Amino acid sequence: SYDIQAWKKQCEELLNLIFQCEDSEPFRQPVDLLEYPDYRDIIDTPMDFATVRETLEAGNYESPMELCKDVRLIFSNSKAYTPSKRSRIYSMSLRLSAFFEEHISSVLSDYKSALRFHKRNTIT
Ligand SMILES: C[C@@H](CNC(=O)N1CCN(C(=O)c2cc3sccc3s2)CC1)C(C)(C)C
Repeated sequence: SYDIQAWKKQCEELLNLIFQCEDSEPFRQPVDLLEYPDYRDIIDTPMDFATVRETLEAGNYESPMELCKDVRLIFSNSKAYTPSKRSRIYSMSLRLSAFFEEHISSVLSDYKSALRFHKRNTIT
């Protein structure tokens, strides 16, 4: 497909699959600072899947690369907050990250291919 816009609905569908995964439960809403009062000393830029979905639906992502950067921030925030790399919530982050990366690969490839096809005669 050379459809430059197709990534948006593909990302909506992938978010729907992530929200059905039990492994997304800790990441579906902004972290609670009452639950974790130090969290904001450790994490500079909170991120969660509801914020990603709302940014997509507002039309505030220009490309799937920008969505992918925010989803990867969810996972890096979990790796930087974990006291152990054996811990439950970090362990759920690693499985969810593997599932996300498996599915986002084709979305990025198709988008970047579509942009290249659009510019195939950009100089001419
Ligand atoms: C579910 C809530 C938000 N989410 C939430 O509490 N966390 C998920 C993010 N987070 C981590 O990534 C952690 C990494 C590790 S590994 C061992 C402990 C931890 S905690 C901190 C805790 C709600 C409902 C929105 C209030």
